[PDB]
Amino acid sequence: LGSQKLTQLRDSIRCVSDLQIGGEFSNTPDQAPEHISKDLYKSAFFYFEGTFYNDKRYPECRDLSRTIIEWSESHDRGYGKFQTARMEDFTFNDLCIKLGFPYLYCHQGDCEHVIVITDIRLVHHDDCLDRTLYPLLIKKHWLWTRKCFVCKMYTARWVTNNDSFAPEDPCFFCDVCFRMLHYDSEGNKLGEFLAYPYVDPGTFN
DNA sequence: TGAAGAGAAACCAGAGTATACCAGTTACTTCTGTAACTCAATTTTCGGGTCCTAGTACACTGATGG
Ligand SMILES: [Zn+2]
Ligand SMILES: [Zn+2]
Repeated sequence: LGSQKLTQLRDSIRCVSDLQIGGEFSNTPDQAPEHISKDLYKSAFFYFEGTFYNDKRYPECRDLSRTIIEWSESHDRGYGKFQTARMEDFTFNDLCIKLGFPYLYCHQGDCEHVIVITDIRLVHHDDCLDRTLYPLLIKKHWLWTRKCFVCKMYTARWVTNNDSFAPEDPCFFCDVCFRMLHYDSEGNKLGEFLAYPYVDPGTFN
């Protein structure tokens, strides 16, 4: 919605990089899940025609654009004259952009999404008229879902690297086939591996 | 009065002789690099598409059988 703050769209973009759980759970897979990456790395920024609207709303937020502006303040790199902003003092109605031109939305460190303002139109009477739901999803992609590599009946909850049982190197397992292949009777890892929790992108996105 | 050689008119291979190639080398040039601006021609390379054939997921259908 025009005249609707930025960070009203940043908080709406469903990306699975917000739901990834950190750390490795090989020794014991019953650990209290570390906070999803939505909570740990709260920083993000839009880039709209030479101005990094940074999400400095929270204290855990740090300037992701500082890296780029420093990297460009060095040796000339094509780019030049980068700006900054705060993304809570801005609405889409205050923004000076091109249509159909790719801009940036970086979040979770370097999960980059290419933003394209396809068109701008005055609101009609036959579309949604609310605001409580308006940065709303017109279309999404319906990605594929990874499955457990042992039995192809359930989706992958775990991804293991350097597994001394897996044929493939990154091997995805459901919970059942993971518990059954790597753990003797009480949680002592059998063999060697690095198991991480796997958020299926084709499910939470 | 034959004998042991004397003379005579044929072939026959071979040793110089005659060619017959077949290399063996002296000058005498161009062609490098660097520099520069010019302009057009040509190549390279380089990130990304592009089309195509072949599976793949996934919700639904359509029986099927116990
Ligand atoms: Zn993302
Ligand atoms: Zn499984």
